[PDB]
Formats: sequence, structure tokens, C-alpha cells
Amino acid sequence: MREIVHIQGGQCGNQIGAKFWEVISDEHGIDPTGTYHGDSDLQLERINVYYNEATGGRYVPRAILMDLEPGTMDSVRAGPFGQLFRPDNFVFGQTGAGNNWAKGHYTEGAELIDSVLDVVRKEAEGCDCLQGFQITHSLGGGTGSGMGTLLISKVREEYPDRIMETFSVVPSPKVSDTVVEPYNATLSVHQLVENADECMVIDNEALYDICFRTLKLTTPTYGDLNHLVSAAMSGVTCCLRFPGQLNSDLRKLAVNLIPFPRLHFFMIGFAPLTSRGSQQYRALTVPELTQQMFDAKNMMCAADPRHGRYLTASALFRGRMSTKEVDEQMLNVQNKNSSYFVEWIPNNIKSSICDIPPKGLKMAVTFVGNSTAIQEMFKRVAEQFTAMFRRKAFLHWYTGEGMDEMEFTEAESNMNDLVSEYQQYQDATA
Amino acid sequence: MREVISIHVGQGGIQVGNACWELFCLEHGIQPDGQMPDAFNTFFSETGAGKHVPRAVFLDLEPTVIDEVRTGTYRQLFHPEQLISGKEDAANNFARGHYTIGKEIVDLCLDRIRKLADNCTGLQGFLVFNSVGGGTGSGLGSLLLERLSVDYGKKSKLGFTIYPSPQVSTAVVEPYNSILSTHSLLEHTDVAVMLDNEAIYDICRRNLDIERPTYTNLNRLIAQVISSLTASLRFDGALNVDITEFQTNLVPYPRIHFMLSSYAPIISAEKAYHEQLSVAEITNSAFEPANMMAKCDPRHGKYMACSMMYRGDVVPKDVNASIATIKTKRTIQFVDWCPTGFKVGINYQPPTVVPGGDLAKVMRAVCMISNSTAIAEVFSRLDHKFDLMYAKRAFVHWYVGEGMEEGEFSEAREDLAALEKDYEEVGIET
Amino acid sequence: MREVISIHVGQGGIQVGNACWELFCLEHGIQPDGQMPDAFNTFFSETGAGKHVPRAVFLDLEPTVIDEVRTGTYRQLFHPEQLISGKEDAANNFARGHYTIGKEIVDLCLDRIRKLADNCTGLQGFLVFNSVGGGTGSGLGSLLLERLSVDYGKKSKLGFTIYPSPQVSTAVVEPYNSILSTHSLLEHTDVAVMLDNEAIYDICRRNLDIERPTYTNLNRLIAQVISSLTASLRFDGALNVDITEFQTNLVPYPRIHFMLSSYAPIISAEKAYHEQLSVAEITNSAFEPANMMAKCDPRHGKYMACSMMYRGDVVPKDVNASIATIKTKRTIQFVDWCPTGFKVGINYQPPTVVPGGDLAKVMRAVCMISNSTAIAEVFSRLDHKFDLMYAKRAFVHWYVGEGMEEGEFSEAREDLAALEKDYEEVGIET
Amino acid sequence: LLRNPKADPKILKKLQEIKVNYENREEKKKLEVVKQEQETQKEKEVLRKQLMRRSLEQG
Ligand SMILES: Nc1nc2c(ncn2[C@@H]2O[C@H](COP(=O)(O)OP(=O)(O)OP(=O)(O)O)[C@@H](O)[C@H]2O)c(=O)[nH]1
Ligand SMILES: Nc1nc2c(ncn2[C@@H]2O[C@H](COP(=O)(O)OP(=O)(O)OP(=O)(O)O)[C@@H](O)[C@H]2O)c(=O)[nH]1
Ligand SMILES: Nc1nc2c(ncn2[C@@H]2O[C@H](COP(=O)(O)OP(=O)(O)O)[C@@H](O)[C@H]2O)c(=O)[nH]1
Ligand SMILES: [Mg+2]
Ligand SMILES: [Mg+2]
Repeated sequence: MREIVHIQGGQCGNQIGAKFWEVISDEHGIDPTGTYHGDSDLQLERINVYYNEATGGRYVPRAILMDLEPGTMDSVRAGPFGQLFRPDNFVFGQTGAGNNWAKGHYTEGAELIDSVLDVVRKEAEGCDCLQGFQITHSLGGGTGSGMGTLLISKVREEYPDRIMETFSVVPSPKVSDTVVEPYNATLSVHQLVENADECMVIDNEALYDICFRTLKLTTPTYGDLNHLVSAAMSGVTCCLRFPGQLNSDLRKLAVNLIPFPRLHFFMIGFAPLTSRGSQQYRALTVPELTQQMFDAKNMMCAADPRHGRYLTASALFRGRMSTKEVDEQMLNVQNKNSSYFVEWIPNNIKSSICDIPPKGLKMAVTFVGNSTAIQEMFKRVAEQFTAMFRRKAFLHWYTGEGMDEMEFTEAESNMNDLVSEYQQYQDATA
Repeated sequence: MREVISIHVGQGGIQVGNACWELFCLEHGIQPDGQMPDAFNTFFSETGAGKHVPRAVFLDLEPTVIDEVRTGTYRQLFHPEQLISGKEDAANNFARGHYTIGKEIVDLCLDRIRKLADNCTGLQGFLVFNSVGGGTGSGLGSLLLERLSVDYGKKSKLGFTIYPSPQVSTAVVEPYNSILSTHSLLEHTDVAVMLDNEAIYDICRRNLDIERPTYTNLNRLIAQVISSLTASLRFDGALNVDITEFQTNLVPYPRIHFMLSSYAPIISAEKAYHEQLSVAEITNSAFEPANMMAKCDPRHGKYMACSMMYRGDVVPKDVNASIATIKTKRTIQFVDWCPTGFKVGINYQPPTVVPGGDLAKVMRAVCMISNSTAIAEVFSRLDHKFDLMYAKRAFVHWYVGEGMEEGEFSEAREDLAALEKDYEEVGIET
Repeated sequence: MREVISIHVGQGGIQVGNACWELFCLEHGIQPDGQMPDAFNTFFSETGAGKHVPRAVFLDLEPTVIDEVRTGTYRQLFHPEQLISGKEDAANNFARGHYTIGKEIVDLCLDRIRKLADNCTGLQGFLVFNSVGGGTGSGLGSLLLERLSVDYGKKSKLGFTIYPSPQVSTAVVEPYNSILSTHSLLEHTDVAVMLDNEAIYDICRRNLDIERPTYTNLNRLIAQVISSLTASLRFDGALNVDITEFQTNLVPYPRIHFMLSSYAPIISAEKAYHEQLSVAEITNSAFEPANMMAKCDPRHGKYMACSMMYRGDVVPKDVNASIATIKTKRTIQFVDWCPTGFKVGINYQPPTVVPGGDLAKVMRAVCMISNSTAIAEVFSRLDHKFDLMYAKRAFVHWYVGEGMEEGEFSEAREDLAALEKDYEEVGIET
Repeated sequence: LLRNPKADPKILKKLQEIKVNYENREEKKKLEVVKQEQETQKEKEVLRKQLMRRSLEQG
């Protein structure tokens, strides 16, 4: 019951899913052949959340994979746990977008999306009670940031009451791999605020910083960043698949973390994270988890959370632990940092406990906090956008496929209005 | 399901095509007979049982080079009737190969192009090679580009032209046809890469330590650059790049698409292994002005956008840590309206070595394609050379008597003046 | 229980009959002696024990060719007294072979035809071969057709006539007897196929790459076309076609039954295997105007109906997918009153190769028999050639003195004018 | 500015003569071909008129 379907688009989203599904399968004891080989009874009670049942007793994820080029899905199939995905759900084009948002949203993405919407509708109509959808995509690419966001609007138009999740990677100015990143980032943020019920920003720069400083491993690769993102993704829905002292589905988090409908851009972090050589030194206790959870360097975004004030915060503890300690520590982390918490909403931290810890760990915490410090990312994105747009650089590529500069002006104005009205509440006082 | 077709016209084009086609056959394990004793599909086609046929066509009006090809070790590889050959050479006269003898041959080439294109299903684009300072090369390249631009339309075409050196020259009349061919491909080619011989001679002398190089050594380096550019289409990589994802990242405006390339490392086996060849040092060497593949000084102009490809065991975090260092340096400055200018690609397959060649085997390499404002100097010096002889109308009778009109020389001069004014207008800060 | 009888008259007819009879004997495994060391029954008959006898008769007034046949390796195959031979040649005079010497020979031929027909039980029809530009060939063909049309009535007769080339000619008087023979077979033959030599010379030169062809190379291609046409009667196939199923599909009106043929692929073993020879490319090559077996341009007229035969491992869905592509093209247009114009046949037996010949062994082939409005040009040019000499009554005395009346030339001219008017009347849209 | 090349007036005149001779040679080919087709008709009408007269005489 109350299950969700997985939809991913683009190369970055496909690579994120290729590790997210591996993590989920390892958590539930599903072999790469789809056969259950788990140890505990609880591993099968709520498997309908992510997995479907077919004849022969094997399980198949309800994931939908889409891209405008076939290479990435032809590569993910040969990887481990690549056989679980149903071949029918693979939809792809023969041309690609070339990191051009217009091509992936107006000319090419519009004709292809009917086929993927057909299978999306097939998956949603069938399921017992829908909880919602979760979306993984990147804002630095053309086909992803175009087709995914248009699909968001199409899904929202047909299921207005369901919940919608988006895990979005925004292009940081530090590690830049594409010159046209500001254009399709700014165009995508315009559409994303209007339809997504929840959004979670993730930055490659913050992932590299975490890998270099906390784990202290010499050579980070995309596999480590994907693993961290996958652990963070799994931590959110853990209590929906396992029993606990205070169960809290996604809708309950939506109620408690979004004060106003347009303020739904969160930054997350996962604890504990320790190096291989120091994993024996540390002792896992609730104070040790909560001190690392609110650490500024532990956030999955380069945004500095002590440059603003938290509107609200959430924590999803895992493992068996006493609730009194959790509540007193949450109170203590809020009394010692009163300057960084907005004062006109008292008791702005939500807590939840799940009795099933991750495989290999005795305690774990997932942190989701809505803070005013996120304005800095939109500020720098808009700064680069307005630095590049004033000369109409690279504009002809977009304008040759039916798009105009008016949609750029409206997007810039709406993004600046969002930036302004997000900080409006930072200076608000009672 | 992704394909590309390479066009070779003229003596220089055929001699660099031979150079790239030993390398591709060696890299995909195909013997010179064409027989193996799913990545080949980008350049080759399967015949059903046994041999592979290249997706390439060789053009020339002068039969000597084709006859040399049809008797060497590669006689069995190419299809017998795609090596189109003429009888009479254009003899460095541009008007000949555009108005007199090229027209009767161009129809067969277009028929061959159609017969090759109907086989491909996912055609990415075309590649073309031609030495600019010759009659048949420049003239037939211009005519083929003009026919293809209307037969196919929006398909992408890439041109690896070899412009004459600043002072070193083999002919005496090459500025005329160089200017005319630049006129022709200015409005007809999506990408043009600079390849003059003097810079590559200096590269060989300084790094490879060869004091008597021949054309084969130059063509092998060009072949390595081509392989590095197209590796991402036929090998698995953490950060892929497609051909269609260029005009959205390197071409700010439709007129400006001339850029100059560089490669690193270039080193011989006698002293390669004494140093570690870290990613930082190779990416520093790639940006050195003395390692430009065209004899132009990047210190004399701004950068617009840099697209640079890695291959081997490179890790993205090390790439970011090196892009930061380059942004730090005060001798390299980017244009004002471009905050981030780097597009990064990472591939896993290390560069392959050709036996008996110059380059050694290494695990890391970098190839950069950079668009800079300093390229206007070659246009200015070619224009100055052209004006000196066009003042007295020297050598014009060899062109007027081959069907070309008198006024055709002036409008190429006007288009070059327009291009030079445009390059100055773009490079000024706001 | 299905049979067919082939008639060979004249030097060209006998020389193409030899060409087809090596091929049939090779295809059915019969040695040149006639001995095998149930499909043979279409062309052969069993003698009770041992050898097989062809269902063919050879006619000529000039004894040289028959004497050459009766001494070659095939002396033991043919029945000794079905090689009817005369003493005096007609010497390119049509009136001779229709009024003077052919009448005394025609009775023996008709007796042989009766003796061969009484043996057959399921006689499908007759085949006849004759070069039109000769005296005995055209005259005896006309007389035999006229006798057969009344002796048997509704039995189908097929004529593989070889009309003279537009400009290339061996005689000087061949337009006269060509026009007279066209008059004779216009109202007497059910199907006539165009076979002029110039088009086949161009085919050999372009595809087979033979610069010095002889008549044998032409006759082998004609034999291959005949074998492809009659394969469906003696081999199992997914979509069979009979001879009697032609006038219901290719002949819109009783007067219009002249059509022109084409064959594909035509390629030598030196470069055949380098390309895959897909069904789409061969069916595209078959419709190329330069591959017509008669020197006529199909782009100058509409199509009426196309009957085209496949053989090998071709699958019907691939055939349909290629018929759609041809219907798509804008350079091939059908007549208004014919929505569908294709009749498709598929056979399993691949074409057989003759040792020492030109064609290589392939698994797929296509033979098309197409009726088009453009055929009127050959009639117009033959008429123009005829009028030039008939204006001054040149060479007429050679015909008036052989029993023919003066007015017989005019009515053939009137019938050609009627045919040309009919072809224009049919091709106009409603 | 542009291009006032101080070329010899004799060479400029010779280039203009070469251009006019090229244009005149190009013009001189095609007209003859079209003329041949026009000539090619008329012959058919004369022949067809002779034929019709003689077919009429022969009934
Ligand atoms: N890099 C490189 N350049 C070459 C090579 N061969 C010729 N060139 C250049 O080509 C220019 C002249 O054009 P060519 O390619 O030699 O001759 P072409 O293009 O066939 O034109 P034609 O003279 O009419 O035959 C010269 O100035 C050379 O610099 C080569 O092997 N490598
Ligand atoms: N395709 C082809 N045509 C031939 C061949 N031999 C002769 N012809 C054609 O036949 C025409 C003349 O008729 P022939 O067959 O040679 O002689 P005939 O039909 O026996 O008539 P007579 O001259 O009276 O003996 C010539 O214009 C040739 O074009 C041949 O072997 N192959
Ligand atoms: N975490 C992670 N990020 C990736 C990976 N591959 C690419 N990216 C990011 O995705 C961005 C490029 O997105 P792109 O591949 O063009 O998206 P697309 O246009 O939808 O295919 C780069 O800036 C990378 O930082 C990966 O395997 N893992
Ligand atoms: Mg040459
Ligand atoms: Mg004869």
C-alpha cells in the first residue's frame, strides 16, 4: 500500500538510479536475478512499495527509464543489477538534444513523450493506493532538464492530488562541465517551482568536498557520489517500508516542512560518515549523530547554512534508540543555536524514529532542512545567466527551434522574484 | 545505432585519411584485410559474414594517390567503387575544381553519399578533411559542402581544414584559393578546426625530438586528435559528449565557429616513464601557448569557451582541482560575458599506440578544443598577403579563363572584413 | 503437371536459347549429356530411363548456327530432328521470310509443335525468342505467331523481342522489318518484353566493369531474367505467381502489352561481399532509371503497373517496408487511376551461378517487369527513322519483288500512329 | 579605400576580352542545340504530310 513509482531521465538521473536500485535491492536481499535470499521476515512485508510481482516468483522494479539517446540505457543494462529493469520500460529516441533545452522540450521531447507517458499511465493506474512519484534528473543537461520538467507538468495535470518528489542536481559554478549550463538551469527552475511538491538540490561540488574532507579517500569517482546520493534517497522512505515508533510518510513531511506553497527547496545530508581508518575509533551515539547532522560541511549543497536562518528542519533517525534522548538532543541543538532559527515559528524541528537500521550500520540519520541560505545558489545562477544573456551569446541555438527571448525574460523575472520572496521571510520579525 | 561518415578530398585529405584509418582499424582490432581474427558500428558496417567496410569515401581528380592506395596493404579493405578518381588535376586552380572538372565528378560522389547514408539509421553527422591551399581540395570541398547543406539540411558537418603557415608555404598562389574557400565554408560548415603545418612541426621538434619529420608524423598526430574527439561515441565513459552537443557549448554566434586545438601529452618512450604524467601537469601542458596545434598566440586574445576531452583512468575530482588552478592564473583570461567556459568529458579507454610510430603508450591523455578571440591574426595576415597581389591583378587570368567572374574576388574580401569586424565587436567588454 | 514450350528462331534467338539452356541444365543438375549423375518437368520430359529432352525447338533458314549447335558439347541433349534448318537465308529481307522461303518450312515447325504439345498435359503457354531486326527472325516469328493464334486460340504466348538501339545499329534496313514485325505481333502476342542491346551494354560497363563485352555476356543476363521469371513454376515459394496471372495484373487494355524489365543486383565477386545486399538497397537499385534493361527513361512517363519477383531468403515484411519507401519518393509517380500498382512474388531458391561467367553468387535478387507510359519514345524514334527512307521509297524494290504489296508499308505506319495516340490517351488524368 | 589596383589598362582590357569570349563561347553552344531540336520537328511534319498524302492515294 501507499507505494510510489520511479521515473528517471537523462544520463545523470540514469546513473543515480543505477545505484539507488542496487542499494534498495541489497537492503531487501534481492539478488541481481530477482530472487529473494533475505534473512528477516520484515524484508518482505512491505516489498510492494518499490517492487512488482511476476510469475515465477521474481520481482521487478516499477521504474521508467527515458533518454533522448540510447547509449546510457544500453550501458546501464550491462552493469550489476541491470537485468531487474523490465525491457518494455526502456524508451529512447535516435537523435538526442545536445544539451539544448529547446530541443529537449519543444521539438524532439514533445513527440517522444507520448510513449513514455503511456507506460507511466499504465504503471500508475494499476497500483493499489498511489502515494506519489519521485523524479531524478539533472539541471545541467538539455534533454534531462527539458523532458523531465515537461513530464512533471504533464503528470501534475493528471494527478493533482498526489505528491511529487524531484531530486535535482543544479550546475555549480566551481565544477563546470558545460558552457550552456546557466540557460537550461534558469529555464528549468522556472517550470520546476510551479509543479513540484518537493525539490531537493544536490551539487557535485559539495559531494567532492565531503568525499575529500570527511571520508578522506584519495580518488573520488562518480560511484561514490552516486552511493552517497543513493543512501540519502533511501533514508527518506525508510519508515514507510519498516515499522517504527513514529511512522511518517512523505505527505507528513510535506505538511510539516513547507510553510508556504512556493518554498519547497530543501538541502539534505546524511550521517554518520567516517573514514575507513577511523571507523573503529568512533562510538555511535545520538549526540555523535546529531552533532554531525547539523554540521555545515555535511550538507549535500555548497550553500552555507550559517549564512541564514532555518525556517524548519526534519530528522529521520534509524535503529533502535530511546526517544527521550532524541527529543532532549533536538531541544539542545535548538537552544544553543537560537540565532540561526527563525523566531516567529516555535518548535520548528521534526523528528521520526525507525527501528530498522541500514545494513551494516547500527544507527543512521537523514536530515532535511528548509533554510533561507539556499538563496545564494539562485543568486549566482542568475548572475551567470544575466552575464551571458546581455550579449545574446548562444541564443541563436535556442531561438532557431521556436523559442524566443520573451520566455527568457519571464524566466529571469520569475526566478528573481522567487529569490526576493524567499529572503523576505528571513528579515521578517514578530 | 550511431554513425558518422568521413569525407576525404585532395592529396592532403587522402594522406590524413590513410593515417586515421590505420589507427581506427588498430583500435578496434580489425586486421588490414578487414577480417577480425559492438563498438565498431560508429565507423564501420557489418557485411553479414566476415569483413567490415569503412564508412569513408576518397575523392581526388589526380589518380596517383588513389592508385597508391589501391595497391598497398589496405587494397582489400575499402569498397572498390567508393575511391572516386578523376583524370585531370585542377593544378592548384580553385576555379577549375569548382566550375570546370569538379562538376562532372560531384554527381558520383553524391550518389555514393546517398548509398552510404541509407544504410545508417542513427547518423550523427559528417566529417570532412581537405588541405585548403590546393585547387581540387578547396574547390571540391566547397562544392560538396554546398550540395550537402541543401540535400540534407540540419545534419552537422565538421571540417578539419589545414590552412597555410604564416611564412612557410609550398605554393605561391595559395592565399587566393584559401580566401575563396574560407568564403565558401564560412556560411556552410558548422565547425572548422585549424591545422597549419608549422605549429605541428614545432611540436614534433620540441617534444618528439625529431629533427627531420615527414608528413606521416604530422598525420599521425592529427589522427590521434580525431580518435580522441570521437572516442566518446564508441566507448563507455563517466561523462559522455556527443557531436550534436557542440554548437550549444562552443559556438556563441552562428558566424564564429573557427577554433584551434591542442593535445597532451606528447612524449617518446625513451623518457616518458621517468615522470608520473599526473592529470594536473598534462592539463597545464595542454594550455601552454607553445603546444597549440595552430600557429596562433592565445595570449593575444580572450577565450570564449573551452571544450576539452580526457581519456584513461582520470577521476573527475582531479579534473575540477585542475580547472580551478587554470582559472586562478593571471596569464589566461576569459571574456567578460562568460563566467564558466569549460565543458569536460571523461572516457575510460586509454589512447592506443601504433607500432613503429612516435608516441608511446600512456594511461592518461587530454585533448582540448578551444574557441578564442586571438584567431583573427591568421585572417588578417592572409588578407594582407591577398591584397598585395590583388592590387596588381596578378595570376587573375588563370581564374577568369576558367569561368569565374571578375567580381567574385572582391566579395570574399568583404566577407573577411566583416568577419574581422565581428571578432573585434564580440571581444569588447560590456 | 505444368509445362511450357520455348521457341527459338533466328541467329539471335538461337544464341540466346543456348544461353538459357546452359543455365536451366545447370540449375536442375542435368549434365550436358542429358543424364543425371520433381521440378524438371516444367522444361523437360522423362524418356523412361535416363536422359531428359528439352521442350524447345530451334529454327533458322541459315544452317551455320544449327551446325555449330549439333557439334558442340550439347550435341547429345536435343532431339536430332527438332533443330529445323533451311538452306537459303532470308538476308535481312522481311518479305522473304514471310512469303517466299518461310512458308515451306513453317509446316515442319508446326508439326513439331503439335508433337511436343500432345505430350504435355498442363501446358501453361509458349515462349518465343527472336531478334527483330532480321529477315528470318521477324518474318518466321510473325508467321509462327499467326499460325499458333488460330491453331490453339487462348493459350498464352510470351515474346522476348530485341529491338534495335536508338542510335547503335548493325544493319541499315532494320527499321522497315522492325515496324512490320511490330505490326504483326501487336495483335497476336499477349506479352512483349523490350531487350535492346545498348542498355545492357551500359549495364555491363557500369556494374560488371567489363570494357569489351561480347554477345554471350548479354545473353547470360537475359537467361538469368528468364530463369527468375519462371522460377515460381518449379520451386516452392511463400507467394507464387503463374504465367496466366499476368494479363489480369500488368495489361490494363488489350492493345497495351509492351513493357520493359530490370534486374538487381548485378555485381562481380571481387567487390560483392564487401556490402550486405539488403533487400531495400536491391529494390532501390532495380528502380534506378540507369538499370533499365531497355534504353528508355522512366522519368519521362507514368507507371501503370509493376510486377516484380524476389528469390532467396527475403521476408515479406521487408518487401512491404521497401514498397512503402518507393511510394514515398517524389521522382516516381504512378498513373491517377491506379492506387496500388505492385504485384509481389517471393521464392526461396537463390539464383544459380554459371561457372566462368560474370555474376557472383548471392542470396537475394529481384527481377521487375514494369509497364510504363514512357515506352512510346522508342516507337516515335523508330517511326521517324522509317519515314525518312520511306519518303523516297528507298530499298522498297527489295520487298516488292518478294511478293509483298505496295500498300503493306502504309498500314503498319497507321497502326503505329494508332498505338502512339492510344498511349497518349491512356496517360492523361481524369 | 578598397581596391584601386594600379593594373595596366592593357591587362584590364585583355581580361574583359577573355570574359566576353568565355560568355560568347557558352552562349554559342546551347543555341545550336536548341536550333537542332527545332529543326528536328518540321522534318516530322513534312514526312507526316507526305505519308498522309500517299496513304490517301493508296486508300
Ligand atoms: N598536414 C598536411 N598538409 C599537406 C599534406 N600534403 C599536402 N598538404 C598541404 O596541401 C597544400 C596543397 O594542397 P594539396 O593537398 O597538396 O593538393 P590538392 O589539395 O589535392 O590540390 P591540387 O594541387 O589541385 O591537387 C600544401 O600547401 C600543403 O601544405 C600532408 O600530407 N599533410
Ligand atoms: N542481344 C543479342 N542480339 C543479337 C545477337 N545476335 C544478333 N542480334 C541482333 O539481331 C539483329 C539482326 O538479326 P539477326 O538475329 O542477327 O539475324 P536473323 O534474325 O537470323 O535474320 P537474318 O539476317 O535473315 O539471318 C541485329 O541487329 C542484332 O542487334 C545476340 O547474340 N544477342
Ligand atoms: N553524480 C553523478 N553526476 C553525473 C554523472 N555523470 C554526469 N554527471 C553530472 O551531469 C552533468 C551533465 O549532465 P548531462 O549528462 O549532460 O545530462 P543529460 O543532458 O540529460 O544527458 C555534469 O555536470 C555532471 O556533473 C554521474 O555518473 N554521477
Ligand atoms: Mg593533387
Ligand atoms: Mg542469320
